[PDB]
Amino acid sequence: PKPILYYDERSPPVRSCLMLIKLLDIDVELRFVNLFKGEQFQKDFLALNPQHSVPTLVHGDLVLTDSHAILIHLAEKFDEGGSLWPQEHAERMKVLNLLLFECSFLFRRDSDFMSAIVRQGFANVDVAHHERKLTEAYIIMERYLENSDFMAGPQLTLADLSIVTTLSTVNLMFPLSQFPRLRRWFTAMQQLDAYEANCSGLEKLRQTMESVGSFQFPS
Amino acid sequence: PKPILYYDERSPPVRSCLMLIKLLDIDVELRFVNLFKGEQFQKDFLALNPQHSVPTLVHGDLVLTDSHAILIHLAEKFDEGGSLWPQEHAERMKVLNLLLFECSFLFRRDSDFMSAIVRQGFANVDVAHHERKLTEAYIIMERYLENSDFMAGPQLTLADLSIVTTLSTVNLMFPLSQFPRLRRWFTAMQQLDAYEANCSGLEKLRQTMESVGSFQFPSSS
Ligand SMILES: N[C@@H](CCC(=O)N[C@@H](CS)C(=O)NCC(=O)O)C(=O)O
Ligand SMILES: N[C@@H](CCC(=O)N[C@@H](CS)C(=O)NCC(=O)O)C(=O)O
Ligand SMILES: Nc1ccc(N2CCc3sccc3C2)nc1
Ligand SMILES: Nc1ccc(N2CCc3sccc3C2)nc1
Ligand SMILES: Nc1ccc(N2CCc3sccc3C2)nc1
Ligand SMILES: Nc1ccc(N2CCc3sccc3C2)nc1
Repeated sequence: PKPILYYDERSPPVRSCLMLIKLLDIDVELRFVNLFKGEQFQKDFLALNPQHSVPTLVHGDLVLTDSHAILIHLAEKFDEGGSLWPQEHAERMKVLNLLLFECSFLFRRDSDFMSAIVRQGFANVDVAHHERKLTEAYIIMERYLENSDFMAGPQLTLADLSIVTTLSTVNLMFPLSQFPRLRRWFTAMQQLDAYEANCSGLEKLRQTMESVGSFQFPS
Repeated sequence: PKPILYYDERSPPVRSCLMLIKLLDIDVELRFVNLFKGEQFQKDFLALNPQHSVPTLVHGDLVLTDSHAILIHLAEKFDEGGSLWPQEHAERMKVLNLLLFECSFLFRRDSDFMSAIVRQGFANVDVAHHERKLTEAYIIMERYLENSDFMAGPQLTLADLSIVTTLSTVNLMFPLSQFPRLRRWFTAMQQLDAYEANCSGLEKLRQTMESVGSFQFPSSS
């Protein structure tokens, strides 16, 4: 049967999957899991995904509990022969490598910063520390873009979808003034029709964060 | 052109790659990058890998900067038809899913703990907090083993290699006794000839941590 996506659009990895789904016009059933109400700890979802995280994809008997696996799976099933998840091995490995950068480096550091806001209160966060950690991510991405026009090569791939949602989230706080290649790439991503899938969730994330913490991100 | 692996065996993800290299008898040129001396910030390596992390693999013009990419690449190049990185799509996705669990959950939480020891000092670390976080990973892995002998199924896969190295590192601090499936899995992993590639580096990590932090892990003799 058709894929089922457990989601909360405020989640950047969720938005990456939403962008792919829109890009490929994949017919998917959406099941909302409200992270703010802690619905990821509901007995049935916990049983389904012990990591209590979104996105989660159920496709037949297959249960995927990580956005990067979901991106790759959906690409291989609904974009067979496509260039998003390249056929050529070396090209595919480059995309995979960036997907892991997003998971291990960019998202980890953005998560550290955003969780700190929630836990400590906006005014009490060591912003200088997190500015350093996240600017380091900006620097790395700028380096990757000095070689290729997109993150993992000359064409749009799954890596760009994964990275742009988290990047847009980091950019709620930290400006991209000093990173021209990154800004050019980000602007190009925003021109994509699929980028609309990132829009609603990013603003709902901003709304929820700002309401909970009684603060405002810099304009 | 043979693959080149930049490594420090104290690194758990490095050890996962070392294990795979031994399992598949891959001819690789090892290049030691001493993390304790901050050699990952040397100009040439930093230029190669702006993440300044090991393992890093150079294979022709391909530069891989994450152990999970390295594992998959080496399996696809040197173990086509093998069970480590299954051909069947559903099985392959299951392995991939578990590799990402290692990266996003298990290693992240072990990293948080071990880095805290170095940055705060062993005596000052909120051990109760990290014990909760890492016990959660134990529980999850126990669940994954409910229906199979190995992490992603009945056969040893890349997922087992990635997970066991970090697992053994967590086990330096937190015991596995109360997790029957996980304990028997770990014991079985230790029986593999390839597990030797985890032994040397694991002990070196223990020795370095204990020397730097002036402490002893509870598992130490
Ligand atoms: N590496 C995972 C990260 C998943 C993740 O952290 N999801 C967050 C939303 S941004 C979540 O579900 N948090 C709920 C929780 O951890 O309890 C992926 O890419 O899917
Ligand atoms: N997700 C990465 C993690 C790599 C990693 O964190 N390596 C550590 C060794 S355990 C490192 O090189 N640290 C050096 C640094 O960050 O400066 C992978 O699986 O390869
Ligand atoms: N990773 C992640 C992303 C989003 C969320 N949300 C939306 C914003 C907030 S502020 C307090 C709780 C929540 C639930 N949680 C975790
Ligand atoms: N308890 C708790 C509640 C929310 C969070 N967040 C805030 C929103 C985002 S955006 C990317 C990561 C996160 C993590 N962390 C921990
Ligand atoms: N991830 C990671 C793994 C190992 C290392 N090492 C070996 C142990 C220690 S204790 C202080 C520095 C180092 C260098 N660093 C970072
Ligand atoms: N500055 C610094 C030096 C070492 C570390 N470590 C210690 C060894 C290990 S084993 C898994 C993760 C880590 C991280 N972190 C930060």
